[PDB]
Amino acid sequence: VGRLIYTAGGYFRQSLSYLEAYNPSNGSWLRLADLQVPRSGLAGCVVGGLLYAVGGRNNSPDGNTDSSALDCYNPMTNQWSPCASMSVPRNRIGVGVIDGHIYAVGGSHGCIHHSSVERYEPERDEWHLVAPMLTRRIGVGVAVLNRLLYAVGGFDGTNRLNSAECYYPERNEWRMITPMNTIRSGAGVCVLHNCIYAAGGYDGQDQLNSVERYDVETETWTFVAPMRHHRSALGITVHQGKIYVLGGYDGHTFLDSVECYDPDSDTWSEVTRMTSGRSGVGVAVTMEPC
Ligand SMILES: O=C(O)/C=C/c1ccc(O)c(O)c1
Ligand SMILES: [Ca+2]
Repeated sequence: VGRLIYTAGGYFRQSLSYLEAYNPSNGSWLRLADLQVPRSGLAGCVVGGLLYAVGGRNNSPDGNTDSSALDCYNPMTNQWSPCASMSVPRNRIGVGVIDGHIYAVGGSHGCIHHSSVERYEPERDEWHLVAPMLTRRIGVGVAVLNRLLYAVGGFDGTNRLNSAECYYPERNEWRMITPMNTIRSGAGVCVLHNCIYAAGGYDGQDQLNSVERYDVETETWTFVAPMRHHRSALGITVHQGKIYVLGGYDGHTFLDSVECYDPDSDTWSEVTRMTSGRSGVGVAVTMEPC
């Protein structure tokens, strides 16, 4: 569905269990049922009115467990319940939905930077591996447009990436696309109109406020207006033809700042701030609870 912006887990001193929902209609937040396990560098998505939290890591004071977890949140009940886990733990995961099916992309397992990719069947509650990406990517940005899944940037273990690639499901194939103008890991990646947006991230030197978009038709990346705050490991989603960026690290602060991009006016504005500063959250949109 679509009515609230849910932000699940994230990081500040350690991984966090928070689920809170923003209402752009009235500027209001709700605190909702905590994740059963705290998680940073996870991804959110939504299928048939249920919110999913996928992978990440528990950076606790008593150890650092990378997650293979798929946890399901029903806003009708305000409860989390476990779903089938993935083949492997994926911290700094990218996630995308094609026709009711969830794709989990790359991310890290301790030292290991994954190229692997796997697909969840909600009704059957089963995961199956698909074709690996051409490139190992963690902190990868992942978005779906026209039933094609795009994997943008991240970190291959040695180099941060400007590269990007496209999964064609009918062929179970990955092809390279035009690289970005800017090297980005931990970028906020989403879809709006006929473009894949890569917002912020890290180029190896500094946190970025630049936003560029890929036209799937023309195959070019153009910069748009930048965000006010430089950010990496930011949350990103789309509601009512607008990009929302939540949180991130600017090099000095875990930002509580929420920016909104208007593609009509090519401008960003501050629309609220989160109850607390935090990085590496999952974000997605569904019906309001209860
Ligand atoms: O207007 C903005 O928001 C973007 C521009 C910008 C902001 C900060 C910098 O350090 C910089 O080189 C460029
Ligand atoms: Ca490796």
